[PDB]
Amino acid sequence: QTVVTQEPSFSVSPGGTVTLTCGLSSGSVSTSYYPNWYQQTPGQAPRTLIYSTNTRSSGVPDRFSGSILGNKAALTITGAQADDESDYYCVLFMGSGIWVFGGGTKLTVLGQPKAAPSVTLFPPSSEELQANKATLVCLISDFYPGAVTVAWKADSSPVKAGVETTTPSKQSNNKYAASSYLSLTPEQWKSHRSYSCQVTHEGSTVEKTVAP
Amino acid sequence: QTVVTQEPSFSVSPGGTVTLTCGLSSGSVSTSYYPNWYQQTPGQAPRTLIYSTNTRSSGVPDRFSGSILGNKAALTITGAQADDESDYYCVLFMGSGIWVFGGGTKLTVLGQPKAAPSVTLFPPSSEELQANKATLVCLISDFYPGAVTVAWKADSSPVKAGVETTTPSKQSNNKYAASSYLSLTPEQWKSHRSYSCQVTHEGSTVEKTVAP
Amino acid sequence: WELTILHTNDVHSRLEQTSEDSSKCVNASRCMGGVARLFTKVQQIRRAEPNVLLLDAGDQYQGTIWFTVYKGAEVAHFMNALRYDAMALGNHEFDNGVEGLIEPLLKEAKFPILSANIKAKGPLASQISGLYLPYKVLPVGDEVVGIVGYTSKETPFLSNPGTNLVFEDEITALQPEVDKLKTLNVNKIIALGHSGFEMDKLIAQKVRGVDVVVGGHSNTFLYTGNPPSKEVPAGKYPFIVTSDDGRKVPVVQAYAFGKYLGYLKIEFDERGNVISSHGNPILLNSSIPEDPSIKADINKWRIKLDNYSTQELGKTIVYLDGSSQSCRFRECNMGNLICDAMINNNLRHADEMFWNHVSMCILNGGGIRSPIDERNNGTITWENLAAVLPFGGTFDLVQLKGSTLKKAFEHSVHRYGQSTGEFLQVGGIHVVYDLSRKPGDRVVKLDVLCTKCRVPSYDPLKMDEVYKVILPNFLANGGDGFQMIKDELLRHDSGDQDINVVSTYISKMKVIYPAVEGRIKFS
Amino acid sequence: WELTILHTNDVHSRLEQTSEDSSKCVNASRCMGGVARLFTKVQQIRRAEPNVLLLDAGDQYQGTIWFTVYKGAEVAHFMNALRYDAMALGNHEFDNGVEGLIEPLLKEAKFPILSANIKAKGPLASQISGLYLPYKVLPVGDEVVGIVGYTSKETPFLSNPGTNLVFEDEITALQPEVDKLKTLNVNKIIALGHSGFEMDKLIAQKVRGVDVVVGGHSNTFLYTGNPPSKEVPAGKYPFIVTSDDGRKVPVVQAYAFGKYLGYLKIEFDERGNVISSHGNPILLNSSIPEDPSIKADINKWRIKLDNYSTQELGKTIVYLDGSSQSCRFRECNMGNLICDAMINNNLRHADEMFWNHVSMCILNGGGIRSPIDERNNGTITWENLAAVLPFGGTFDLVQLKGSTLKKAFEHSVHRYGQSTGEFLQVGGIHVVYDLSRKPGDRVVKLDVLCTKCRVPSYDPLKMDEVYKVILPNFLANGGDGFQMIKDELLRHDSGDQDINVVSTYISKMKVIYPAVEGRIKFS
Amino acid sequence: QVQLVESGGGVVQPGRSLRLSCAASGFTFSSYGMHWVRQAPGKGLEWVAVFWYDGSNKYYADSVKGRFTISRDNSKNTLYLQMNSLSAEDTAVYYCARAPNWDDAFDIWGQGTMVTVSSASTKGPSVFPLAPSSKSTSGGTAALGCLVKDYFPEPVTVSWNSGALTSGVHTFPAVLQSSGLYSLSSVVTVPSSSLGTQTYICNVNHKPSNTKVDKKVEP
Amino acid sequence: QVQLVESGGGVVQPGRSLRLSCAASGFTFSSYGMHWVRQAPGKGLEWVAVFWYDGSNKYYADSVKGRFTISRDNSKNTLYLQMNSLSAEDTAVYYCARAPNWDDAFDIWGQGTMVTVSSASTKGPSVFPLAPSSKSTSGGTAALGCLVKDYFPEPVTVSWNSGALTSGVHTFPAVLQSSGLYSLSSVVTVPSSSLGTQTYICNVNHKPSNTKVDKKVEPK
Ligand SMILES: *[C@@H]1O[C@H](CO)[C@@H](O[C@@H]2O[C@H](CO)[C@@H](O[C@@H]3O[C@H](CO)[C@@H](O)[C@H](O)[C@@H]3O)[C@H](O)[C@H]2NC(C)=O)[C@H](O)[C@H]1NC(C)=O
Ligand SMILES: *[C@@H]1O[C@H](CO)[C@@H](O[C@@H]2O[C@H](CO)[C@@H](O)[C@H](O)[C@H]2NC(C)=O)[C@H](O)[C@H]1NC(C)=O
Repeated sequence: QTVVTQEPSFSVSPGGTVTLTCGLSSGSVSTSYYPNWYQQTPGQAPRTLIYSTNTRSSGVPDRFSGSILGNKAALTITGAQADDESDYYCVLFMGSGIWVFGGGTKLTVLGQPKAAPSVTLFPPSSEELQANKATLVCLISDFYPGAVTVAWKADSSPVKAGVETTTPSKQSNNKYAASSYLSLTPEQWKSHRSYSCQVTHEGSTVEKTVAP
Repeated sequence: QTVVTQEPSFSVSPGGTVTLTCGLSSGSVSTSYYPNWYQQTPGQAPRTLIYSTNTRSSGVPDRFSGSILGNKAALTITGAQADDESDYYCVLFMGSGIWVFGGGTKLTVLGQPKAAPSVTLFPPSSEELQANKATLVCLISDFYPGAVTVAWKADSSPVKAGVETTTPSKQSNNKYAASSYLSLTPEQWKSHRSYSCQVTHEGSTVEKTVAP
Repeated sequence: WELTILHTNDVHSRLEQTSEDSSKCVNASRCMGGVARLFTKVQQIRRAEPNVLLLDAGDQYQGTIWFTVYKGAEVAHFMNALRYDAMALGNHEFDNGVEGLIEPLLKEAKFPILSANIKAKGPLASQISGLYLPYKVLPVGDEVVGIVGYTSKETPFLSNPGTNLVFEDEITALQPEVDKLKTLNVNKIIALGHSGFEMDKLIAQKVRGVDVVVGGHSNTFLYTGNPPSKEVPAGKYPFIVTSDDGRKVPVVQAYAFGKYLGYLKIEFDERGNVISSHGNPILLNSSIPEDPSIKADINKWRIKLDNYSTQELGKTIVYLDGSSQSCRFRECNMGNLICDAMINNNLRHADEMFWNHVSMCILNGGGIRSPIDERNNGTITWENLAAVLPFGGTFDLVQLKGSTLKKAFEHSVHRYGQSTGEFLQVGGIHVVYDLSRKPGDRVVKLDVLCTKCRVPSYDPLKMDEVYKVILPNFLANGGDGFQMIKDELLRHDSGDQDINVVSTYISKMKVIYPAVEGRIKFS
Repeated sequence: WELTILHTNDVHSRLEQTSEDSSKCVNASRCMGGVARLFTKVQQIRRAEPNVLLLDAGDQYQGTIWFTVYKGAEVAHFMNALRYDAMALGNHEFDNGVEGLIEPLLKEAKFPILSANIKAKGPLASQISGLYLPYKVLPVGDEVVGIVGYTSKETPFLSNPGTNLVFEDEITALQPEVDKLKTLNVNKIIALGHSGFEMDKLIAQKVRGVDVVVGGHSNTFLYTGNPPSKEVPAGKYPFIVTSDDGRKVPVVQAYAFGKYLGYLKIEFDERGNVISSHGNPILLNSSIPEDPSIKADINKWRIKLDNYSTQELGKTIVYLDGSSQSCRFRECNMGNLICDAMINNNLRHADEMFWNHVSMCILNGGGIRSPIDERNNGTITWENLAAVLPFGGTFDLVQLKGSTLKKAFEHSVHRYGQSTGEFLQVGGIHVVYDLSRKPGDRVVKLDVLCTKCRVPSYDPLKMDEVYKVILPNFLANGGDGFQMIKDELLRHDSGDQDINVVSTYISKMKVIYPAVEGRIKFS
Repeated sequence: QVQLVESGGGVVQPGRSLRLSCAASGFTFSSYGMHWVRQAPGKGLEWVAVFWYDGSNKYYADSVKGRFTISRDNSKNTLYLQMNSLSAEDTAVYYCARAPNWDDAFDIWGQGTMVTVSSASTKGPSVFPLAPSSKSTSGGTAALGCLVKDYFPEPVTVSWNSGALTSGVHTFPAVLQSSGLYSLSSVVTVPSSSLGTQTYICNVNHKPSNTKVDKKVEP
Repeated sequence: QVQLVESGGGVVQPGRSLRLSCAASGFTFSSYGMHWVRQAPGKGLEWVAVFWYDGSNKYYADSVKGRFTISRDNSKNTLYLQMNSLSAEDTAVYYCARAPNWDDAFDIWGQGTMVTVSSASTKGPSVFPLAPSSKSTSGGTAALGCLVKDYFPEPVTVSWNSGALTSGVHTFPAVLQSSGLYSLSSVVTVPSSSLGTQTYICNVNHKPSNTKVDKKVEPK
């Protein structure tokens, strides 16, 4: 299948300009894919913003203004309010009935508690190995915007197997926090020298490394 | 573009049977691609062998016999002579003029007994770094037959860029030998912990590792 | 909120400029039409006005060689260069069947294309999914305009849409869709479509929400004031129509043949109600210069036409006798051929349902200016026909009293004697002359085909009865002394290009066997 | 080195078994033909002989609904199931144009398909590149056999091959290519192709290297001894032909419509010389059972035919009068329609060049067994026609003396008034009866269309002149009392299936206007 | 005025069939398209199915091809979805949204409904310690915790030294492993100095299975 | 008897045009297809171009599309290849081969001809040492050598201690780096005992630029 790829997260200053793009894995996005953007308050019914690529829907503010940049459909927010901090979904209709969503772009506009993450990487336990399970715990604390990408590796080799990652969750101090688990087998844990948890946060990559 | 993929190298007992296959990256091979096999003594004009898949040419030995196995066109050499140690090219015609060859299968018959390879890996020099170049030397010796696979690793990371590997070359002792160079930048050499040269010969994988 | 609306319709792929009667361009200095010309005047307006819309209402798809060659691709890659805003589907858009619309146009076309009354079922439904839309919300300035589409339910009788397409009643299908626009705070709603001036007016009346109606299909011409060419108006432009809820709804339409560009300033209130509506269809007389950058892209494509002139269209297995000493005196097979091609061409691609049963044709010898030889390889190219029909006329449809028809047939032989190419080669007619009698009392038998009769036969012509007949424009305008037609004709609609009509007939027949079969006799 | 050669030709897509005259199968117990049947007998032979080749020489394409529906794909996915070894291209393979050969067949076909005298130029050249080959080297047992293809240079006159295919003179193009086989130690060389029994013999004579010639196109039947059915032989099988270098070259051919399978044991020396050549074409009568596993795969495909029966083919804009009390008494438009479809169908897909000039048709009323009503969206489906033409006959071509033609036209009215279906609906004829006169002296005028009188006109019938005419097989067999035809006919070739002929004409015309136009008159 | 409500709500075991309804009001139901969209909690939006205006046309996503069946009833202004052969990847929020006939668009969205399909047994937590590595802390302290793996009835309470340490503790959100079993951790930052001096025992209570483990954490 | 002769592609600098000829004899040239195939030395076979018999049809590989022009002259039983806009990936052996029309064979082949297209410019080698750390040869001995990088002779001599050591020496094949410049190494196996005891100096001569480097090799 074909993936609609749109930025995973963005941050903007209040009263700023920001553009979300939304591209197609194989080929360009044109008008004749009928682009279409939605605002979802996390955990709420997604409200419409713009259909046709350009057309604003009933009672959509004029600050929101859709376009196309080269390969990708686009959404320009000229003059952000604090009212706009939510998740934005792009989505195209390649006809025959075939409709496909984007991954969703999380747009943050707070007023500058802007703090990089605190990563605490734990091995599988004294005792856990002995139960024949083997779980790598990677903890994140004290970051804003509250949008992270958790990459795992072994000795410079990516792992896509058995990775589970929580949704970021505002702490007791209005900064975001999230955990990331990697379930493994005692073999795979001893076979590779060291495992690493790579957390990236507004281009600020943070790693930690553990081995027996 | 479409790659015609045929086995990279093969070994056979004299008076034995061996089959070379020849497949298409994208789709199956049928008769309607008009398979076609050639013997090249490396550096002589390649003698025609089999057209149509099955048809032998005038004065082609009867031991050579072309066919089709499932997805791939095939060439069965029933009863190998010493005469048959050559490089064998498959080739299919996808019409419009478009003809595409195979990578070539190098067929080795008995000469010696099957000697596994001897790898000596060198780092870039004290002095070389200072000229801003940085070259990894990997030497291979004393193997039969003469068909090796040269893999390089960054830590557990493949590189196929800036790797140069010589043609295997019969030594002063009728066993084959070849060098493999990997051009790098002094940054790339210090950035990654250890670099490895991985050579495989008749399933017999040999690695060596060097680091700053 | 003023909204200037540029509209076209029934353009019939006349991409290069024509002459006033919509034939081949003759006097370079006096020629009209052209998409070269049109571009100029549209760009002039857009560079002046702030609120502009450029619409078409179909029949863009048949007429010249241009289509016969590029088959809809010429349409797209030029309409896209004029930068149209929306278009509706036509009687003639399905002449190449659905995929001769869906492939060349709906996919390659860079602007939305509408009709709401056309629904597909089965597997076509998935293929065609959202290449043809029922309405469009087209933003102009800081406001939005709704445009709703429609297409004549007559389409399956005048085209080849296959059996997967349904044509719902215009009104039925529009109402629910116009209502949705108001459901989504669109107050300003244009209707745009190809059902005929008649239905356009019934849309005004019977569909609430609808503010403006732009139509075509009927070649009808609306002017306020003095007509700027031969075009006879049949109402003021715009044509006001009193809606049932009691609104003034302006209904518009350019002639056809890309001669007149529609021009209508519509002023709206704050809630999407028509308050003012004034303007007149801009004629494209030679005083508008043709845009150069387009006239280039025209001549770039001109080359693949020239290439088609020499290509074998199909073959004859008989001599096509077109010499003076044949077609100007007695019944020649060439005539019989052409007339048959004229009628046949008409009953596939009929302009309106009024002509879908037309079985009568006439043709002067003085339009047949060459024979075509078989001996070579039996091969027939376009260039061959250019020798036969070098006038680059059209085949037009005229409704005629039998009295008038009789008159013209006596004027076929009143001054017999030498070449005088007024002798009529007929199709769907049996005639007999007796030359012994007085000039203007020589037609002794005249049986014609009465199709508006259950199983059609040749029944003798009644002088009272009205007769729907096809013939060259040369004759509709009283060529070779035929003043009695130009005067006593009842209806006159310009048709397709003469040569193009044969070249199609021949292509689709592939083998011709045109015989002399006793349509015309003596005693 | 004994080599059994199974050969077919002019199979004319008769996929399911027929009756002796190549019509619809009637008497289950007595039917012949079939690919079900054929499979059985070929499998029997392959399980007996060690050296077998199964060849075809074209005209596989045109014939039944089978093709009208699957358009060549039925051919491929069955010939591939029969496991043919080679095939040549036909007069009729280009009836659907190049793409109606290249798409359905040349792509889907799993066996080599040859013609060496057909050269393609321009862009088609690249597309078609090596899907149709000039020659093929087919290894049999421990030896190798060369097979050369050819196709009639007359193909562009009997098909629609595009203008990008050229047809070189068979002999010219074969010779240089046969030589290359000997250049590659191929001693044993079969010629295989569709140019007509006549050229097949001139290939034997004039082309060195060639050992055996297999042809078709002419439908010609060769038998050594007593013919096992109505099939009149015209030479022994094989037919020995004295080459110019002075060799004996056997030339073969099965009767057309997949009735007879060719069977020829050829014994060769160790350097590719024919020493022995004996055998006779195996007739496929009902004593050969139809293979079950194929009769299954037949009825699997049967279903998509039934589906096409109810689909709209095209439309009428007139009543098709086919009632008994119309077509059995006076000139009815249905007849005029059919006759026209019979002739027209013939001049596109002509079987040989002898019939490319056929302009004359006759049809008994007792073959027109229903009318077709319009006004119901004007729709005409296959099922409609099945009601009109339920006999599943054919339209055959007969050469006839004027004397004979006159006789049959008097038998049209000899004991008129009851007319148990004797009355002739004509095409390419003007006839006039006076009923007052003696039965067998009632035809007062009979003008017919002359075959190559330069420009085709209606000249009075001379009883000395010979006349090439199409008519139903019911009448070529002297059905409603026409013994005068069955006896005094000069040539008789079976044509295509009756219903299939109309259904095509209607599809390709799309809109029909069949009128009563005074072919038949009284006093 | 206009809205869409859905029905479904419940939890089901893998395999079983399940029907979904979407009660519409305040518009010409007769006219608009009607879709189903799902959203796996935390993850993005996925297109499920669609029913057009006249009936003829129903389309589904490659992900639920012929596993799912959509049905519209204009007689009753309600949309339906038949979900046969369920699994864990179908666990998500299921919205019905209307489409105007425009770009076949999506103006109005429903509140949505929850589809949870698990084996879903009432679980005890596996508890494990977490080896206090000085690799996160600088100013003479180290971070250590305890892992609560594989449990089902949310919530689970986590104390430290019987709840006699609330200072420096950071308990985390539970993750919902693809098996429909929760797992979380609870970290606490303490000084290096208290290794031989002070004892750290993390205490878990999970009253929905009454499992109350109390595991010590040593280097 | 039947034969194909190619025509001499020598050496040329990138960009220049170059025409290639293929003289056929001993068959109806008039009848068969005629191709070009290239072979980059050590690499596989690549299809270049084709001319068939009836004339209209000439086809090229996407790799040499409109860069190359093929032309047959039946008047003169010779096949031609016009090679404009050359580069280093065109450096290869260029064979002309016949095809019979039938099962679209490639029958008969030429001996072939060589196309070498480079920035020819004759460079002295960069020489560097190679670290004799005991991790290649068994407990008793160690391996050390010297790297000869970037040079444009094919040929270059390597001795050890002025050629006073032929025992344990294993000089290797030159590689042709993508720059069209050669590079090689020369290893020698010696005892661990002589690292601190004996001096090893590898000596390079490359008389085609007269550059004669003499680099000592010590451990680190
Ligand atoms: C199907 O075709 C086969 C092959 O022709 C038929 O078998 C043949 O039948 C004919 C007529 O019965 C036989 O000819 C007769 O031969 C006898 C002597 O055997 C002679 O006394 C009769 O006067 C006549 O010449 C022919 O020999 C026979 N051939 C074989 C293979 O035995 C078969 O009857 C046909 N079946 C049907 C129902 O058409
Ligand atoms: C092209 O059309 C325009 C508009 O009809 C012509 O300009 C008019 O010419 C007439 C006669 O001279 C005047 O009475 C009108 O007042 C003019 N109108 C305007 C707005 O200029 C123009 O002459 C035509 N050109 C040609 C040569 O046909």
